[PDB]
Amino acid sequence: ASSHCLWVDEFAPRHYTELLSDDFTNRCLLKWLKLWDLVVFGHERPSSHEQVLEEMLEAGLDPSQRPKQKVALLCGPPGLGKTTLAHVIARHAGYSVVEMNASDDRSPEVFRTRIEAATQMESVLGAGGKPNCLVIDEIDGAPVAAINVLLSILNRKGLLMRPIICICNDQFAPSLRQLKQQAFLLHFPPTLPSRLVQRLQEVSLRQGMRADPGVLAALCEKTDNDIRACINTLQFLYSRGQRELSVRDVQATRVGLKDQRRGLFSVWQEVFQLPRASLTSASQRFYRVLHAAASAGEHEKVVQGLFDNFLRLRLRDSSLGAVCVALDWLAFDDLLAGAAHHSQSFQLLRYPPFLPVAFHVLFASSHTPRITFPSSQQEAQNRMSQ
Amino acid sequence: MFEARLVQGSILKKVLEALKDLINEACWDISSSGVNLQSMDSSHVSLVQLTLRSEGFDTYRCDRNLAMGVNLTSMSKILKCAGNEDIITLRAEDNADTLALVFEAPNQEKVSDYEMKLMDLDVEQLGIPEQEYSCVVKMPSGEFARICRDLSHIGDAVVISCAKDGVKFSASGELGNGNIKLSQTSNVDKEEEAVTIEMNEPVQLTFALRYLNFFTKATPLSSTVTLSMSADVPLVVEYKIADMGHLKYYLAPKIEDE
Amino acid sequence: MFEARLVQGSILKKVLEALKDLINEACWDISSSGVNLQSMDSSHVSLVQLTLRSEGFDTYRCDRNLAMGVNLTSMSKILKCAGNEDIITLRAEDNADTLALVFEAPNQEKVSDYEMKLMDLDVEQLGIPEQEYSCVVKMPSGEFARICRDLSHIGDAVVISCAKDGVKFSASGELGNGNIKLSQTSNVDKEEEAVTIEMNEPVQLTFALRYLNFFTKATPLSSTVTLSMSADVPLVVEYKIADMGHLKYYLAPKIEDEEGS
Amino acid sequence: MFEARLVQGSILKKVLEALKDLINEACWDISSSGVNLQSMDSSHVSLVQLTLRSEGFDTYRCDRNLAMGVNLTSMSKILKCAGNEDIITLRAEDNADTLALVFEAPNQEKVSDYEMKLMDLDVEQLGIPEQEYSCVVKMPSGEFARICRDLSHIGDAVVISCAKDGVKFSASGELGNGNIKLSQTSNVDKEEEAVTIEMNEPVQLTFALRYLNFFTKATPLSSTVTLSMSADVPLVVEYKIADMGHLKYYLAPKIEDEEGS
Amino acid sequence: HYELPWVEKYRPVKLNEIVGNEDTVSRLEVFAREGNVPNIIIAGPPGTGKTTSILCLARALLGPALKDAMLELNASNDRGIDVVRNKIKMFAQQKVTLPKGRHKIIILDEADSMTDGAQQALRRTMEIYSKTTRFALACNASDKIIEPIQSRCAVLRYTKLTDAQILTRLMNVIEKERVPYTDDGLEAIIFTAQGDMRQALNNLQSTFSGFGFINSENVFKVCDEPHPLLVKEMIQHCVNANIDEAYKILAHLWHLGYSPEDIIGNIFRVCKTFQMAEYLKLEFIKEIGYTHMKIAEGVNSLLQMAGLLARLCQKTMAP
Amino acid sequence: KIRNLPWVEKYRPQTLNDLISHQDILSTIQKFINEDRLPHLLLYGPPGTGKTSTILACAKQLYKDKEFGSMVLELNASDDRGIDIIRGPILSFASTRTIFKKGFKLVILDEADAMTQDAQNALRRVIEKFTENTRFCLICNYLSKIIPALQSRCTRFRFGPLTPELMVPRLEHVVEEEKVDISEDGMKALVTLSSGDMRRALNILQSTNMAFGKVTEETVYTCTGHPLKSDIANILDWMLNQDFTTAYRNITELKTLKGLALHDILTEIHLFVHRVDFPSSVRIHLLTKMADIEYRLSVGTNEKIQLSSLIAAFQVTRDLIVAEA
DNA sequence: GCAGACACTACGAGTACATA
DNA sequence: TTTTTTTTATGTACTCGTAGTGTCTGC
Ligand SMILES: Nc1ncnc2c1ncn2[C@@H]1O[C@H](COP(=O)(O)OP(=O)(O)OP(O)(O)=S)[C@@H](O)[C@H]1O
Ligand SMILES: Nc1ncnc2c1ncn2[C@@H]1O[C@H](COP(=O)(O)OP(=O)(O)OP(O)(O)=S)[C@@H](O)[C@H]1O
Ligand SMILES: Nc1ncnc2c1ncn2[C@@H]1O[C@H](COP(=O)(O)OP(=O)(O)OP(O)(O)=S)[C@@H](O)[C@H]1O
Ligand SMILES: [Mg+2]
Ligand SMILES: [Mg+2]
Ligand SMILES: [Mg+2]
Repeated sequence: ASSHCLWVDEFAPRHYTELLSDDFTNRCLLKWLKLWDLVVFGHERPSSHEQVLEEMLEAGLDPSQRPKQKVALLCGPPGLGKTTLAHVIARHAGYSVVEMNASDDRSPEVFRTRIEAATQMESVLGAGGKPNCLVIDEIDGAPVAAINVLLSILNRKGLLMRPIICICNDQFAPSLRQLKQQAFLLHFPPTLPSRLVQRLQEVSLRQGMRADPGVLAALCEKTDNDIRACINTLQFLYSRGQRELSVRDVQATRVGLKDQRRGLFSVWQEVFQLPRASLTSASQRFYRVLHAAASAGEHEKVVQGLFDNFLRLRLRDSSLGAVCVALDWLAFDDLLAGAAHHSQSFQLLRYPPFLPVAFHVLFASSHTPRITFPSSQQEAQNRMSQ
Repeated sequence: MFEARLVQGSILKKVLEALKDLINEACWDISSSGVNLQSMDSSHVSLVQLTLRSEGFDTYRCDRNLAMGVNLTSMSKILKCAGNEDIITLRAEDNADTLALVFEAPNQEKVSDYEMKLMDLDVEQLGIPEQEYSCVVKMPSGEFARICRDLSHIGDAVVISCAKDGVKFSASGELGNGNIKLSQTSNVDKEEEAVTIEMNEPVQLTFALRYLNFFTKATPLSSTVTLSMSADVPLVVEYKIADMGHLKYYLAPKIEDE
Repeated sequence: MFEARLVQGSILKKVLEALKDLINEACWDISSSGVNLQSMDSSHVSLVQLTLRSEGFDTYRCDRNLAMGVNLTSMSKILKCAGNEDIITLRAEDNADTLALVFEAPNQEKVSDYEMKLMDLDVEQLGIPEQEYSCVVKMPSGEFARICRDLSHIGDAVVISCAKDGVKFSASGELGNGNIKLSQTSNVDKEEEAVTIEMNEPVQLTFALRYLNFFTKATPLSSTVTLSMSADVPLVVEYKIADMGHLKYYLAPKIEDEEGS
Repeated sequence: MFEARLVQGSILKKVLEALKDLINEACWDISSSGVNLQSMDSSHVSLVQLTLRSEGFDTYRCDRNLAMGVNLTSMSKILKCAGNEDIITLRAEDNADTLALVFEAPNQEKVSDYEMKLMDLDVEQLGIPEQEYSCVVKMPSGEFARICRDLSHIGDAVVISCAKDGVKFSASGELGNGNIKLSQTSNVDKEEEAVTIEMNEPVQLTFALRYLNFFTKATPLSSTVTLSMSADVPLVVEYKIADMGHLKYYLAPKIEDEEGS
Repeated sequence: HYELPWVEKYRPVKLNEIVGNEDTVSRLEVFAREGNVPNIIIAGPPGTGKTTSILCLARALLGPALKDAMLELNASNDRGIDVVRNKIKMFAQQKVTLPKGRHKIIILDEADSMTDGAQQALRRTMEIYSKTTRFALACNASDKIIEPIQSRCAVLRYTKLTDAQILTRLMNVIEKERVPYTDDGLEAIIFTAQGDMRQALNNLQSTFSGFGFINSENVFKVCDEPHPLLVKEMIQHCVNANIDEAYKILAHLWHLGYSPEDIIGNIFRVCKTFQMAEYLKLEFIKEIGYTHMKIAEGVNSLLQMAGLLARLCQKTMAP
Repeated sequence: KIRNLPWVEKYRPQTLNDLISHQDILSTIQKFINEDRLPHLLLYGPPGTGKTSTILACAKQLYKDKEFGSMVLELNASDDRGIDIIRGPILSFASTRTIFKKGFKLVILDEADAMTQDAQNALRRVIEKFTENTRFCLICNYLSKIIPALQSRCTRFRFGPLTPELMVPRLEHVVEEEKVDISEDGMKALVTLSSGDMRRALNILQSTNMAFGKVTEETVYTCTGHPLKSDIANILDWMLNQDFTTAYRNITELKTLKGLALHDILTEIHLFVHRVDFPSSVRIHLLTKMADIEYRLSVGTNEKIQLSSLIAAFQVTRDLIVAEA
């Protein structure tokens, strides 16, 4: 059934040796699942961010023959294979995958009975039945009470006897604060371009069509190290009319370009640091900074970070004119927020997106600034309330 | 072309409220011997095996082997408009996406033709569950549903231990402890209330309460329930129906025994 | 001066609980012949005509005709506190705005005068065509309410078809098709349960389910409901109260498009 | 040391949801004759008296006269887990600052105890005068629940008068007034429906709607409701909780506004 | 029967009648011929033909199985957290027989109105049942659609229509409708349309119904010249500190009946993409927002707009 | 019969011939009605130009009085127009047929700028899907508050301001039917102070007829309180010719005697500055200064100090203008 | 005939955001 | 290679929990 399936599903990994993630993360998830064998399978033998994960794997066991980390949280951007690695590792270690998604009801009672059904009884087949591995995709979309139910069933001293894998897209969600102090925190780096280009070459060669690796590297840089977006874009651009991909088709913006939710630190880095050396025009940098700062979201946090980070730079304006007009711009934003929240005229919120591009124009430097998270306004408000 | 003319609509009514929340789907396997449903929970907890033979219906016609992947909640709105004493014509075409149910439920000539969109699932195969059960007993159905409701008042799990005197049911909770001891009740006029003991190697296991009560939802459907359980092998309740077929259930025990 | 008097209060309760979630305001048209009410719903899709005879009242006097706009959300909270074997009094002066709703409690001792405030919504008189219908069907109201509830489970809009053999109800919904066809069920001991066909031309129209179940709340009013249908003029759900008058309903068909293929 | 045993668990499942929204604390005063509860709101508008005698308890042991205070927020969540026809036992030590509440089954091996922190509240007894009123009447409980919900759809303040013909309930608002006068229903089979008038001086006063509607969810506690009020004395609503004691309510009159142009 | 307007009567029924974005429409034609289309999101300006392309592709792929193997959902439907869980998912699992290379198509038009949680719940039903069903989404602002949904599709982007692409379909509609015309009137129709084919058909039908002939002054009698093309020249006059011509254009736009909110909004949109210095653009935007605060609080006259123009002229002469 | 109504509602153009100004737009709309091809309309413009009256005349011409309730669903900002209404009553009205007589329906949405973006986004496929059965008319004053999809779906007619040449005969008809004595300068004052708005012209005419009984330029400028052109010219002459104390005394004497307000003085002075051949820098400074004064009068400020600042804004530039030479 | 159980809709409550 | 929290004042929309309540079953 070659014409009945998507290319992401046809070329999907089924074994461990054809995964495309970072190798460390795969070893860490496999070694985390392989130490669960003492309590589940009843067998003693199975057969920086690096140092903390390598120390915590060999940290020993608590007096319940179970790991000190009871769930594993898989964080990263979309399109790397977190669900694929979780399913492949669970099927590799003899477990049976139980899928939790955002398409379920996810009410606290439904969450509680489904975790208690998945984890607290064995298989119906009896001997030879594979144990149940709970995989919870999109845990960041779950409510606060669902995470509270999960932590309540995590800390029963009715003990948890089965592993749980949690997959999220953003670790800094307010609903996953407590989970990060109890989970096996696995951070996903973006995929390497060499392995990605080689896998796209295998995908194109198995479909009998040619694409040189320059245009594949251009597609990799355009789609942000995304396997799913690049394979879908190759499926749209190939079709059956032509076999050789052109560079101008990928360099065109009409197909495969998606809006990317930029992080706060990436936005602050692009505002305070000039791009290293076409792209030297200042208007292009103006539009790029404005578009990515608008596409990041959470405008108040960006304003707080710009307020807390613009005085720590190596400022070349010794006359403090740039600092004065930056404070004028911040007061202009504050006046606009007050006028929008006072007169119920919310059409005044098109201008405070131009505050980060004003800070980028004022404080464009070629140095490497150390941007810290904003906290002075929040601690000031807490202290004032106290 | 497949046709199944069930002589009473009460028996197909009482099947489905037992397995309403229990299974998310119904897989009617269609054969010349009869209907077959080897359904399985996605969390590998409970298994439902249902088989009604061809001679128990008003008529039965089958051309070739067929399977009905059927949404179970979508079926349940048909039986809310069905009757207790009526003829039900469960029919389907050979290569089609529909499943029709024709009946005259309110006994007022009202020919109701309710169609159902089929759904396709993956073809998982469970051949034969092994039956080497050490402990088999027979119990009345109506007494089994009451004691499952009695232990549902206080606790959240039942410890079930078979013994030569009888099956012992125990539960614990913060409110209190519910416990009864089964005795030999064969000295009664009713033959269904008698408990028969043909067991050896007594075992003690723990089972969930939310799955045990819905096993006993179809207790007016059959008079006698056969309990089968042993070590490292799931508990079986068995609903031997009078004429058209039989129903059995499976239930994996809890990890934390006793 | 206007002084109407309901012989039992259960007749007014069943009328205004059928228009509670359906109609916007009660526009009572008052004359010597009786009390009329011809107002559309909020969505301008359904039309309700209610005519109560003066002979069904206890005493009825009307010196001059009035147009009586009364808000129904405030009106429907007074029939909650009304008995069913009880006396309902309706009063209206010549040039006032108060509307005395005088009745007795279920404890059956006390006068209970409740007042309304009249509204000034002018409304152009909607002309009922009074044309012949190509499908006239007599059917019990309990059976018409039951299969409207069963069809709301399956679909959103129901295909209603009538012919020589009988009426036919089809609901092409999410879970599939639900087809109910009933005919010639007059061979029973009761006289209310009867399906009779009067006219010949076979029509097919699709209607919204949210208004058909709204119209069937007048089941305690009449034992048998007349269904009038044709190709152009809409569907009529006709309740005839035994000793009070009649309740007349209209419901426009939906727009359907055939596939080009 | 305080330990008491109840006959039914539905007494606390009918008395304690009534004060879910009136008072912010539950102060129980221990005496040899029985328990006493006298509390006020934060608005100082309604006073509640609850006196349950010691003769009806299954057991009663008392040595000293103390004063304990119980909060409402944790208490209301506990009683939903409790039963209806069970027995409710309580425990409180002399030096412990934690009242024990047990709602075990009448035939059970184990108990269920949901204790709460005793709130150290410093309140004083204002002292009801218990003077002779102007009107004392008896009313049904379930009928009083309907007529308090009756006037909630009209306005926000109601007027209760009580003359020699009967007790007049009025509710004037922007919609329309509603007048209710219970009188002379002694010719019934039940002794519950006997509405009698005992005294004679007529008094017209205005009382707030919300606090009467907060009272009338405790109506199946008693059979009849006795209503006592005077010209300047606050309105007294009397409940008699079976054979174990009685309950008294107090409403100060609602402040009437001015009239202008 | 009632005659349809030319926007909906002359909707293309095949993929070869759709003009503009020739490579994307050609690839959609190839997919419609062969089959096995992937999940597709089409983004672009209004009136480009995203709904037309999606419906033509679905009609060519499915054909006679249209009424049972296509689920169309719009913003007029609910599409909440319950509709995705019980309606998209049940239709995705639903068995429909189809020829090889053909799948069920779930059309989610106007996906910007879809909530964030519903799009989060849409992901796993999109990935699991992709063997049987496919998705086709249409949107105007692609930033409202979340990133995991956009990663699951080939996000196609439509550009604004070229004047020749509008002109070819204008020839088509004119020769099936027998409309007398001149060349300058059709350039006026194209100028009034501004990349919008709906506006082109609406203005052509209005000019044909009102006058019966397409010249320039017949078009401009009922249609209007576009507003920000004058605002660009007036902002350019404000750049060279020429207050007289800027006030002339401002007074011409004021006597045409434009509200101060619309004028200041088009001023801000013109100054967003204008070609000047970056710091001058930033202080211009700050001045525009400061004037828009006074417009929003209640005072909105010609004097405030002239004061804004004078302050914008002052910003150039104040380094 | 005589009726107690305001003159802006007693004299309403019930037919399309009684409207005065937008002749080409109304001819196109009448040709749309006569050929049974009326599309989705978008009537936008300044207030008082006749957008509600146009669609009310269209609804009265299309449908008779015995069937008006079955064809027109008129919803404005006074009714709740949430997304429940768009997914509920509006969708059920659009997707159904007519009860009495076969024909196309009309959904009039007055004050469509006040609708939320969710309702406007839900309105798109109701317009597009059921365009054969019903037509939607959106009437707004601000086109920026309507999403571009709704602007694409509906053909737009800009109901611009009413020019005083064609606005005269409607006022003459109202005068003749109301038995009002009016001079030529009174009609000129009406069409000048109205400024493309027939509602406030009729309001000014009714208020002047009640206040004085006659409509003259003196009576209109007394009842409205507007300053005359000669007094604004005198104020400009005083601000450009004499010193601070004498011009302040003259303008304060004029404002005390006539009871003038500074807002109308600022408006007419702003109109007279662009006519006077000023230098560019002087005009820029004057425009910024009067913008500052007119902003300052929107709060609890003293009007005398703002009048002194208004004089000051010209006393600053007197020396600059003279030394420019 | 009346007590218990079932789903049904109305209502209270918490949260997010509103621009190009 | 670096992550907490409730303020802005309405209006509206979404989502979820809860509570009367009509109706069905049974001895
Ligand atoms: N080595 C590989 N070669 C080809 N395709 C792959 C490979 N690994 C994964 N994929 C495909 O790429 C996708 C991997 O993403 P998923 O694991 O499904 O979701 P995810 O990567 O966790 O991101 P989100 O947040 O769920 S959208 C799937 O469609 C896989 O079929
Ligand atoms: N590329 C095109 N070629 C031909 N006709 C077109 C084209 N685009 C639009 N039209 C016409 O305009 C009508 C509306 O087009 P739509 O597809 O609805 O616009 P759209 O791209 O969906 O924009 P939105 O986001 O829905 S407002 C169609 O029925 C056609 O008559
Ligand atoms: N073109 C016109 N011809 C004649 N009288 C007019 C005209 N425009 C307005 N009027 C008068 O002004 C009154 C109000 O007109 P409307 O149609 O309500 O104005 P409008 O266009 O609705 O403006 P808005 O935006 O709704 S305040 C009418 O009743 C007429 O008396
Ligand atoms: Mg995933
Ligand atoms: Mg569209
Ligand atoms: Mg208007």
